[PDB]
Amino acid sequence: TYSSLPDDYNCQVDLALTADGRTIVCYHPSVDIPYEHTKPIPQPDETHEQILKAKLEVRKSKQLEQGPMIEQLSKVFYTTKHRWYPHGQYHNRRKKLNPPRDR
Amino acid sequence: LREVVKITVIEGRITETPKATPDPPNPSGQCPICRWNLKHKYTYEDVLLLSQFIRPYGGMLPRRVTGLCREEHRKIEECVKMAHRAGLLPNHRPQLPEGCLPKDKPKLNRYLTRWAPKSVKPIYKKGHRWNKVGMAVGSPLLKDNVCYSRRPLKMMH
Amino acid sequence: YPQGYVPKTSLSSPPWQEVVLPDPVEETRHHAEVVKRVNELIATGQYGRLFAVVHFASHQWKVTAEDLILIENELDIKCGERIRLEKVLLVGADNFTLLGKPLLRKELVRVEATVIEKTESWPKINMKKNFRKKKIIVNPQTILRINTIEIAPRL
Amino acid sequence: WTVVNPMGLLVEELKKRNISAPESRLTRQSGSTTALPLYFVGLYCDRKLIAEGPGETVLVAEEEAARVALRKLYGFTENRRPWDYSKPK
Amino acid sequence: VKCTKARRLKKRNLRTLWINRITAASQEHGLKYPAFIVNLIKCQVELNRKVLVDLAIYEPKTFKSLAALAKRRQQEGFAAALGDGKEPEGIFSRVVQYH
Amino acid sequence: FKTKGVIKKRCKDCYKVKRRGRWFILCKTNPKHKQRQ
Amino acid sequence: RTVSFQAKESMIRRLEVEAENHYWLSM
Amino acid sequence: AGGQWRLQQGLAANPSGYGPLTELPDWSFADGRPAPPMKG
Amino acid sequence: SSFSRAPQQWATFARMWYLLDGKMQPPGKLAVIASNKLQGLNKPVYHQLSDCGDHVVIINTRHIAFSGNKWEQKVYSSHTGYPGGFRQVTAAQLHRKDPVAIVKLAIYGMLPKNLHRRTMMQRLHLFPDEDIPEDILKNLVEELPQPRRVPKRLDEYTQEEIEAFPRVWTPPDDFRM
Amino acid sequence: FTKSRIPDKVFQPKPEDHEKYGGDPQNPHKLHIVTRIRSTKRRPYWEKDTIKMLGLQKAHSPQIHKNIPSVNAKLKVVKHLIRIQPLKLPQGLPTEETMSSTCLKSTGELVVQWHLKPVE
Ligand SMILES: [Mg+2]
Ligand SMILES: [Zn+2]
Repeated sequence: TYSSLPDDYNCQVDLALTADGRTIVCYHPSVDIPYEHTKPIPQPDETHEQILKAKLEVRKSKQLEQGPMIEQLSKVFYTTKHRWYPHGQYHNRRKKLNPPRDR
Repeated sequence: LREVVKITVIEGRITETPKATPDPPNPSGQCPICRWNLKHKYTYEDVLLLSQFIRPYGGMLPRRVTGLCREEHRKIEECVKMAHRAGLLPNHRPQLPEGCLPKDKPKLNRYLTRWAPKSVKPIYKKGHRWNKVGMAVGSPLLKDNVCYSRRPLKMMH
Repeated sequence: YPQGYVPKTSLSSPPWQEVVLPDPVEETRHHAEVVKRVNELIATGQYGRLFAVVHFASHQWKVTAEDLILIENELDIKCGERIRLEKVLLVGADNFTLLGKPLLRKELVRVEATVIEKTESWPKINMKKNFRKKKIIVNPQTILRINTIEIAPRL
Repeated sequence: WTVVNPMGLLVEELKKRNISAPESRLTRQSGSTTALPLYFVGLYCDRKLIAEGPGETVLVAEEEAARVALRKLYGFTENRRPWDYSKPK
Repeated sequence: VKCTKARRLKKRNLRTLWINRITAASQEHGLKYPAFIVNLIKCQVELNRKVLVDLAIYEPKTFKSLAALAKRRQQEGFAAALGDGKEPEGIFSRVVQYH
Repeated sequence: FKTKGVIKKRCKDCYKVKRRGRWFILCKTNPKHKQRQ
Repeated sequence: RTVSFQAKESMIRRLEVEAENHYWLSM
Repeated sequence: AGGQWRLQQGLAANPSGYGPLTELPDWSFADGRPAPPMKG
Repeated sequence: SSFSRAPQQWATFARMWYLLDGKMQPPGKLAVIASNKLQGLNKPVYHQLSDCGDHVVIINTRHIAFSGNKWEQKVYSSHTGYPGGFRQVTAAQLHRKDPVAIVKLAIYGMLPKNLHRRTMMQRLHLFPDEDIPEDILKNLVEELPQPRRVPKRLDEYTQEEIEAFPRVWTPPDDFRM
Repeated sequence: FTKSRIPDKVFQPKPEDHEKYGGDPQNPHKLHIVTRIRSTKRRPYWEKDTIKMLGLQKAHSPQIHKNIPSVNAKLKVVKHLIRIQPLKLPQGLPTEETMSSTCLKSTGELVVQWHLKPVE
């Protein structure tokens, strides 16, 4: 209990100075989540696609118009409508076909 | 404490009152606050201290009975108003006549209220950067309280 | 009630909570115990990948085996030559780390690199107007691959 | 290496090691009822955590918890000691 | 002209980014950014802000240890100043001299 | 009620009060003596 | 128009350094 | 940060001043042969 | 570690649901906490281009507290755009009309004055009282400490506590009280 | 706005001043360490010239000067733009052997053996 940070969330912090006093040694083993702190999976009845379709039910006028479809999409993802409207062809042709990729 | 009872025949009966806790930490203190080394360490939040100087209906007791010095009387009196306005003394409400009831409005939560809410005008023209009209918070009487912040408290908000 | 006693109030005590630090004598024993535990882990090789913070040029790099590092200057080393980076400020593993004050000992940590490429930067435009009052800056560069980080039980 | 149903493979491995069948449980959870939910599922053996996985759905988090467990069994963790090219052999 | 001037504002904007990320990581462990940076220095640790961010994002366990170390040095500082007179210096407040 | 910059009592019966954010001198005997700041 | 806390502290620092300059120039 | 504290300990205010971190050589050959001195 | 590329990316950039309780809390200290969470400034992976904000749910916004006389002195001003369309309404009057307005406006001012601020406000959910929809409850991950320490009223003080505090002075028996 | 003559009293120290700064009124130090810490821009031209005469064109770079009245007279002109610190020689003046091993500390000490090693 020498460590000044509680050891109950991320790892157990142990700090020690070497005899000469030139090095600080840190021992930080992980803390595993206790079994009592978990919940059971709800086995009785699922892909993220299926969740999306149920959320975006096509009810009004069969395939919805832009304004209705975009307004519903914005509510589901907690955004504004503007994100969803398309862009012209000056912008579409400027985009890189092969952007770089770091790993 | 003597109370008058009526029957007409009216009589006042004296009853024993609890006495001060013995052995004050700092004897030779003239005023009660100073005897216990509380000169600059009480604020409106300290109801336990303030309630001792309050009448059952929320009024302040006279200076002579309490014995407080003028400087601390003013400070104690001011904090009680702020304590009353902050809703910290629910059992010391006014003695409304039987023919009256509370205003029945919802109550806005307040704290550190210098003035009576009824008589403060709105600041319509607030002013620009080095012209701002300031909204007072707290009481100037308490400027001399011990401060545990890097710089003095911001009275004007 | 002792001298200088104030009943509890809002302003009586500081907002912060005073702490009681462990007694020095017992902590020194604990420090030795902790150091020994980590030292045995190093001796038995109970660790995986290592990462070190190394001071090179005028910059600090969080580095690890197989990493690539770009240096904004010539280094005087031929391509393909192995080098040892000698300033390590921190070496870490999954379960432990060692910190220098400000640098670790030579014995504790040995980091080795290789010079893979010597090149020059792309043309950078400096223009303090005209379109011809322009200077193009290319500066020499070197890329270093980091090959190994090794530690020994000399704690 | 391509593997389908990594749980079934994991069950076989633990059986060979004479270890009890893992029990899947929900360690951490966020925004379950939304369209962007985060689920953390941990496989518990004998009330001891062997692996934990992140996922968009509870089923997805399960398949990853199994993967995050086979690696630790076969020593293909991401922090495993780097390959040794220093060897003169 | 803009390209040349942005070259020098780039270096100040990344340092602003590093500080914001460090304040995020330290507040997770309960430390304000000024305390974390200052007390790490008083322990003779010369990790820079760019490296500190890398520790916070990719080495959460090592960063947590630094927060405890900076908290411990801060805790020692309060005791040293709070107790006037000659009191033995804190274990982690010892300074390694160089010559 | 005259709104003046300085409030001064004008008779013995005049008394002072602090109502609705302002200072008043109110005299029951002589209402002419009333002043607001 | 008041003078900031930064402004008054920093000048006093400079005054103290200049105060020492007075002393070292007297010997 | 830390400039005033460093001065009290006798160190340079800026960690890039006189000290082991800057003045010590940044590398040496794998063979152990010392590297040419730094221009700075 | 040991997560695949896709789940690891999902876990890092997932958005979290938080709960604030505004009971007796000043609106502007709630805004400081709410504004920080909304921008994603509480995350070490924060970047202005990364859309890493979080959801903030605030309850009991009807029972916020203003220091001083701000209820009567602080004024909110709006214009419809038509001649004679200027309105100035005090904080108390705005509170009565809309229980949630004061907190929402306080948070709005704190966010950066750019296009993304309007997206952040979508993530904010304000309820005047403790009532919450069933679905919103399931999303919640973590609660948050209140910024202001709520002083106790006399009634809340326990009988033992009153005894512990000393009687500084004693009333004389010759007093009506 | 013209050059000013400072009263002599300014440069006459007091007994407590010796205690604070730790300098003996006897055995006065020989050499100054002078660094410019403010800019000569927006300063009168005479101040600009004395700074160039003393070699303090670059800021925060120390220059060594004689603690003699003629040098002091110029230093008093630019007293506000510089920091004066007494040079100290803990290990004595550098010799031919130790000329290449010196280092000037922030404390004002010119050490003649500079090892860059723990004190141990
Ligand atoms: Mg800068
Ligand atoms: Zn009259």
